[PDB]
Amino acid sequence: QKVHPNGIRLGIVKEHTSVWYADRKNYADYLFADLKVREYLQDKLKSASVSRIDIHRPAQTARITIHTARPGIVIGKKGEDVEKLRQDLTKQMGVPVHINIEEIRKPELDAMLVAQSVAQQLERRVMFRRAMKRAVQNAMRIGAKGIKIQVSGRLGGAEIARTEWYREGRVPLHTLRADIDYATYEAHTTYGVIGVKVWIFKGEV
Amino acid sequence: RRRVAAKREVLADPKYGSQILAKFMNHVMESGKKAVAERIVYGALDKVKERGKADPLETFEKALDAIAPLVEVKSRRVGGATYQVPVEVRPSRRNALAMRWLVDFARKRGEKSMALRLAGELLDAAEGKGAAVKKREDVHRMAEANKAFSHYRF
Amino acid sequence: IRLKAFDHRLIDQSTQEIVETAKRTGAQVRGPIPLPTRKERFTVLISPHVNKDARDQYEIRTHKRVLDIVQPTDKTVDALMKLDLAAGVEVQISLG
Amino acid sequence: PRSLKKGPFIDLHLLKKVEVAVEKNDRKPIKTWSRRSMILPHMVGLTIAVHNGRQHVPVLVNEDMVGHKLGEFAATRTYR
Amino acid sequence: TQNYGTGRRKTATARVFLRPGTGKISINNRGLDQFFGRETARMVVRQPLELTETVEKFDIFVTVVGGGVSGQAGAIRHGITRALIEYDETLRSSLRKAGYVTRDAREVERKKVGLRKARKRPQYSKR
Amino acid sequence: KESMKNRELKRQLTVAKYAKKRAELKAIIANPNSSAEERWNAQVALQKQPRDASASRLRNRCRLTGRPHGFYRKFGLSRNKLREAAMRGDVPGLVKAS
RNA sequence: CGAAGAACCUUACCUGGCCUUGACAUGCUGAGAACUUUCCAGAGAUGGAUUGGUGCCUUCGGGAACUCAGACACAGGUGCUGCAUGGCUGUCGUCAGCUCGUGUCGUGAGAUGUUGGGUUAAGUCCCGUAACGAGCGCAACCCUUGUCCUUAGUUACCAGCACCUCGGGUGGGCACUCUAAGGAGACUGCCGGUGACAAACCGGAGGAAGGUGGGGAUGACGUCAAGUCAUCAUGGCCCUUACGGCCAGGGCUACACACGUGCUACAAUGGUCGGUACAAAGGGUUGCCAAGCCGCGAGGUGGAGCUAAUCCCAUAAAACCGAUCGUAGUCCGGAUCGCAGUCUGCAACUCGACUGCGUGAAGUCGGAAUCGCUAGUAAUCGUGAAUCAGAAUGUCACGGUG
Ligand SMILES: [Mg+2]
Ligand SMILES: [Mg+2]
Ligand SMILES: [Mg+2]
Repeated sequence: QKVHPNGIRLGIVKEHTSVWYADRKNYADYLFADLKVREYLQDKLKSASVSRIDIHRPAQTARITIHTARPGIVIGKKGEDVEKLRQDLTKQMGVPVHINIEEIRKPELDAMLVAQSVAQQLERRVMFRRAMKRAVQNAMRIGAKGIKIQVSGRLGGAEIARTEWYREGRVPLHTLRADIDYATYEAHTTYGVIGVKVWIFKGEV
Repeated sequence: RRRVAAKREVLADPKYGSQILAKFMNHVMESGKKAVAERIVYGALDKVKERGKADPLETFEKALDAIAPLVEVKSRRVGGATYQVPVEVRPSRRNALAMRWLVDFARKRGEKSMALRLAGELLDAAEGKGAAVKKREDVHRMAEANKAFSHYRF
Repeated sequence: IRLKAFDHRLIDQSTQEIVETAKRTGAQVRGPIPLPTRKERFTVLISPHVNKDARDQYEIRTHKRVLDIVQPTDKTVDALMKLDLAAGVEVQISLG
Repeated sequence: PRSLKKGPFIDLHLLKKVEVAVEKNDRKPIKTWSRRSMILPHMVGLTIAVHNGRQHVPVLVNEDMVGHKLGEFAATRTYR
Repeated sequence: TQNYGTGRRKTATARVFLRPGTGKISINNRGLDQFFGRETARMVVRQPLELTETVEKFDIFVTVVGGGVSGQAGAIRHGITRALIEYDETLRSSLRKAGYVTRDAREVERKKVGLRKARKRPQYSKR
Repeated sequence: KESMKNRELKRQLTVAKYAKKRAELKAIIANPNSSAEERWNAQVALQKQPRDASASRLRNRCRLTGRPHGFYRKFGLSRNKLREAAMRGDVPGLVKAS
């Protein structure tokens, strides 16, 4: 039901989050490094929200481009943390590591960034609907032509599994020509786990 | 049930030069064994040529006409009464019924040299004493008994 | 000289980068030669629970490309090898 | 099974406990959990307490048992 | 002289070389009788020649790759059709009516894997 | 379990530890020209070592999840973690196709 | 069916032996570098010797990395809750429907749009109409298959010239085939009739392809409090001298019985013997593992070539040609059992897969009932792969005849 909106469109619409070739003797060795690099990076950068972490492999060393909407927090006083993380990523990934940081101007048009803010809000015991009605509107004032956000979980109930379904604009899903962002960030409340889905729809083609 | 079904045509019998025999060979074939079925069909043909001086194609044509029926019952229920309607057989359908009955009663002949079973069935079909002709006449006699429901309650 | 890569937008665009820079230095280099491309299909199952009728089969390419010199008298291409290789181009030298 | 290129088989602890115990002849049963080892002409007439799975059952070794392994003489399931 | 045609039917690619001659007929450097052994293939390859009654006028040299007996025979028929068209481009109507120039696009339907055949399902016992 | 992930890591460590003496012992055995006397003492070396050194004892599990069943050696993931890691484009060259 | 592999290992279960800050994370105290010890006891866990090494940056004080011992917080739990949940999937169903902004009617739950005529795979479209528009869904956009053009010729090809041992085998050529990137091509586009002449319907030309050319992916709002707390994550409860751990065996493959799926057959459209023809797709420098060679055979030696149009896996089988079998529980059928071996594995008894000899069963087309399939379809015959030390009738993938 509702197959993942990124996997269906890799190519004509979207592209992979890591471009690198390895033989059969190193494919599983590089995948394990690359998958646990993201887990370490996201756990370290809980603040300074991270949306995309692209990993490219040029000739034999590395290449990484961390995306942050607040690059100043990561780059503190001329890369005090950039070099500190460059030193430590080599230990988990033996090849030497390059780090690059870009901006996410208009940060209210990324599914991961919106989901992280929603998860933060719902862990402050904020109303489950007032947060979303304003989160959709703030993202719709500038940029996207359509947004859907689904909030499924306890929602404060005793035995309840209701799902919020607020939508605005046009969000096709069977159109492969479209360009659709997607993210799934969970929230751990004092009781229940609430999952958040986002379908920020940018321009087609 | 929108009418979709088109017509797929198969007409190829080079080593004898016919059209009905290819369709008949398609009925003898099992599991796509066209090469095996072709020599059995020709195997039962050369035996007919050996038996009778006339060309076996005329014997096969006479056999088809002696097994192909004219009318047959059609069990359509009125919704409370099990009736049967004798319906005129379509001109295209009557050849297929004969070609299917012939092989079906040939398989149960119980002789040796399987081509001989079909050769004997074809020889009997030209006279009228064959099991296929008896089955044809049984259905014909049933049709007369069913003639009361030709158009009324049909 | 034979090259190996995985996309036609690097290997077939780097052929000009070698041909122009080698013919500039006097030595005559004929046009490049394509070779047949490898095509490996990887077929795997996609359904988490057993509904096997769902399918997904991939493909990985490996474009090959061969050059041919006429008069070996220039080491500029040997020096300009790091420039020629950009991201995924592997070059095995056969200086004819 | 167990091709003749690598012909015989006997666990090292069982071998050292039986070859030495042949010198001081049979006055006790041999308690051993191993069932994978064959019996040998050097071990004819001994008493082996093969592990059934919850207790050790005695085994009377005869000259006609050399080909078969110990575990064939110990049950696994009852079905009474 | 000589005309070229290419045939394709049931994953069987064939090269057909029409030449003037007396119908020697060579397929993979051996005779037609040595290639197709007592089957409909002998005439089905020969059918387009007799349709336009030019069997004796042309020598035919053939090279085949891929597929089986009937598929390769259909490939040679398609190749001979396309080569004969290229030589005498006026009998397109005659071969169109016979349906020889129409390439048979029926390829083996991919197995819906899990269904035992491309369409055969398990027996579906309802209880 | 986590203790189960732990105990199969030392299996791989022990398998990779010796990695040569067992190969030499098995090469001695496989030679038809080798003497039965040189084979019988070689049997002792294999058996007196701990049994958790052969590749047979090793059970290649999912690297991130540890599920024993549903593993592919062209990746390092389970049957159900591979789909989650692939739909997000982490795996290079892996798409949805027909 | 989770199981894309139960001899141990997987493994949770059972019978024993052995552990208590613990196999693992952080913080505290002390001692040694790490390492290598090739030995003994013991089922192993574990315990005790154990030649030997004394590192590394040094503010020369020591610090860091690892291993051993103590104690606290603790770690751990495949223990319960899927009716507390996240995530993922099945489902009606790839069925064509499901909703919303404004206006109107109705006191109101509502309804209008989304109803009427025609048409359509389709809420796909046309004409009317208190409705005017939009969203989800349908179609198209994506992948694959079928025609043509341009670019370029090695490991691919051999039209012209030589050569030849007559094999493109060799020089050589860049014509072509062949290969694979970039693009055109199909939109009822055009003609006749039908329709309100408006969607659309029926025929025709051309074209490789004709009426969404074929197939695949893509399943709306929701339902079953459907399944999963055992893949993972998590609220709450419980164990924490054991419901947590390590090691041996055994067990999950037991067995009067009934059920689902699958392969063999019961034969003469066939069984054997000896000739002979054509595939696609894929896997291989921790691997494929050739030739010669020894074996009745599974196989043993051997080491080439090989990182792939190069070398191997690799002989496709059904069909076709000649002989015999003469429908006989049999030159059918292979289950069962006895003996003898090869390969993998520390280890083939419970409990593996194959090879050699002998034995030869039930089975003569199968009740009520009941299922899959509309075209390269059903039917039947092969090939190679995923999981994998070994292990397929299931399952992964593509092809012959049809
Ligand atoms: Mg109907
Ligand atoms: Mg409706
Ligand atoms: Mg295997």
